[PDB]
Amino acid sequence: HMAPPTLWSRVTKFGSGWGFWVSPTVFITTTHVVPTGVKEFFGEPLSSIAIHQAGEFTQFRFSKKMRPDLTGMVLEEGCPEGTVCSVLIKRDSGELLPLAVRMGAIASMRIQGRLVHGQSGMLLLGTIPGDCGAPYVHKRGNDWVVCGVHAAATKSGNTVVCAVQAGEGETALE
Ligand SMILES: *[C@@H](O)[C@H](C[C@@H]1CCNC1=O)NC(=O)[C@H](CC1CCCCC1)NC(=O)OCc1ccccc1
Repeated sequence: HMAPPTLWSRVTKFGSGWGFWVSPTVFITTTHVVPTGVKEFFGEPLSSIAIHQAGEFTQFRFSKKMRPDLTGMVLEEGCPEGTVCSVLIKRDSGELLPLAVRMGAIASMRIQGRLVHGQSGMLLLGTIPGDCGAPYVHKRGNDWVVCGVHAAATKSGNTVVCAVQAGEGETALE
């Protein structure tokens, strides 16, 4: 499955990485790429934004329609073990680099000193500094679903981790 142009258009440069428009008002990204010391995002004052940060997963809900061209799409907390996702990496040059990843366990994992709630996966030509916040997506029927934002990798690059929304349940390690 190949992500269409509109789906790529949701991937937006942000801070030291990227984020993703889930709907006209909802933007998700990885916490550590979010700028600090600012009074606004995309021109909107912070007090006009509902900012939800759960570990390395950050969601913004803006008061005004920022991307009224977009339909809403489904955001889920990770995906079932074994699902092949696409990480929609945009590079600073403009290059698109969709990476196929077979997803693994949802867990709270220690990464660079902190506990991160996320899902690991095996890359199936990898991720680099600057790529964080890129969405992990997969196709369900005719529609695409987003389930995480890029957060980390191993030094070899073969394992990647996306941050996912907070939530415990019987398919995640706890
Ligand atoms: C996005 O900011 C990067 C993406 C990484 C860089 C290397 N390959 C990738 O996919 N993410 C990070 O650098 C991680 C940042 C941490 C994540 C947990 C919360 C605090 C910030 N760090 C990480 O991936 O470290 C592992 C590592 C990989 C390669 C070389 C050194 C360290």
